[PDB]
Amino acid sequence: KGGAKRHR
Amino acid sequence: KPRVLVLTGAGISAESGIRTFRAADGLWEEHRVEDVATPEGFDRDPELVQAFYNARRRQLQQPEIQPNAAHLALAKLQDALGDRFLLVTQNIDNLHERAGNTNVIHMHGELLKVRCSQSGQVLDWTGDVTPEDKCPLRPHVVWFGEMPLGMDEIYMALSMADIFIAIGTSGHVYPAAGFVHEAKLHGAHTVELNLEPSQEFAEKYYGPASQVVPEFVEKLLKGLK
Ligand SMILES: [Zn+2]
Repeated sequence: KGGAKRHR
Repeated sequence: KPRVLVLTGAGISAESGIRTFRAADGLWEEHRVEDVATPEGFDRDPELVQAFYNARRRQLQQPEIQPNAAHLALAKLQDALGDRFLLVTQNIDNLHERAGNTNVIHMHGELLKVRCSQSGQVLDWTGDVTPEDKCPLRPHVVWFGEMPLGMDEIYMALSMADIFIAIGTSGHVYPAAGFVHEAKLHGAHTVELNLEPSQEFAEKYYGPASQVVPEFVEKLLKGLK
């Protein structure tokens, strides 16, 4: 859960 | 005796000399994040990326780099709460460990560790990674587009936390930035300790980490004497 490291 | 979950971001190590890995600027040590922190940037020019982290790892172990007041207070917090405390960090430095914390969950990996491009196995590593090392080897750092570490344990602690404290984390890197919402969803009292605002927090304080963190930790520990 949470998904991949990413930037808004 | 409340269950406490602390999430730290790059900001807390800023005063220790570890330049904050900006993202709003898109530049980390004069380098494009997409060039030194994505699986693409790596495959594109591994030598450069390897060199980039070799320099980060090098600087991490220099004399002028040591845990500050914020790191230390967090070690004091763990000492006090024992098993009811969990520290999760988005940081790849080892300042929390040097300050005295143990069982720190490095969701984005660790600068002082590496893994092989084939097995993935992990092994400690403090020096430079040269073109002559194998099980190939790459930094054990979670790049953008890759999956964070320890998410299962993190999400469990978030559902269990009485108090969730986010320290110097930019409300820009997910999933970490979404943790506050999860905690709040399970009834935790949420606290934000930041240099600046931009971050659902019920309690918040702003100012240098080495000042705000120790103060909050003292208040909390005394508050439940
Ligand atoms: Zn291997």
